[PDB]
Amino acid sequence: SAQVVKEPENMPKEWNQAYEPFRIAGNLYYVGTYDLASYLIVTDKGNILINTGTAESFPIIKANIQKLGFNYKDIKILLLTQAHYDHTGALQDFKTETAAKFYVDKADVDVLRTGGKSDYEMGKYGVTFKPVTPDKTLKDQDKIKLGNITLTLLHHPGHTKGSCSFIFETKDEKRKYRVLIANMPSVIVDKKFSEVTAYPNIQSDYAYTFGVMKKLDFDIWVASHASQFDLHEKRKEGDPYNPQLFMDKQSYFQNLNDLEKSYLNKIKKD
Ligand SMILES: [Cl-]
Ligand SMILES: [Cl-]
Ligand SMILES: [Cl-]
Ligand SMILES: [Cl-]
Ligand SMILES: [Cl-]
Ligand SMILES: [Cl-]
Ligand SMILES: [Zn+2]
Ligand SMILES: [Zn+2]
Repeated sequence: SAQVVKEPENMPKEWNQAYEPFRIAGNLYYVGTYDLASYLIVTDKGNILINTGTAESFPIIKANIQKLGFNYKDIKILLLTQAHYDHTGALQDFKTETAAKFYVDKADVDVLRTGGKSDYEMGKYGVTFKPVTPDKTLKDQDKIKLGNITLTLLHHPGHTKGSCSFIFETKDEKRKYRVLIANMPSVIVDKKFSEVTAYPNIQSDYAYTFGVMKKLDFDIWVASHASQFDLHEKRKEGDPYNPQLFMDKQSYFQNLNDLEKSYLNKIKKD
């Protein structure tokens, strides 16, 4: 007896498509699929994994972790940028196989415990991912620590009630890098924000998100989807360690402003 999990029919090819893992900057590695970004932070006292792709991304991420010479059984903490099946699908698979602790934005708790049923938009699909129970809940500016690595949760709602970004420093032999793992504030609802009675604070949430995201200071930026930070335009698989590819700060602000431009254009319809 188990509530049936079913991902939407007709998912994009690039989501389950394999991508060769690489070193982003310092102790940050990309272990995701072609489009579904999954981040690995390697520490002295264990590993952190941010985002997991769909259900079928589980063997891929596990294989990518091994390819870089790391052990997925050493993942001590699991983190999320948004509570959608395309970033949560392998979360339960990881939690059971590794006995890692799962920390999430307080606002996304119900979506995770119900495997998508409570999502203001994704709920229409029922259970899109294996439900998971967080070991801890996080609020804006909360610190996650493992070894010398310290991550700060930045509450960036709208895309999901508890979508968030992470900001941390990492270092290589050369320098230190203030890394931002962004959850770009896009709009998934086709109807007026006033109609979205499931998410009462949707409009105000995005409005805050645009404000706070324009005032961030970082050296390197990446996002939930590869296409958002133009990964495949910047590099081809096999390309050597090059953090400067992800130092295109002006592109983060241009994409952010394009998202605010369409956000405001949506709200004028009232
Ligand atoms: Cl069922
Ligand atoms: Cl129910
Ligand atoms: Cl809609
Ligand atoms: Cl409302
Ligand atoms: Cl707020
Ligand atoms: Cl791209
Ligand atoms: Zn999403
Ligand atoms: Zn997504």
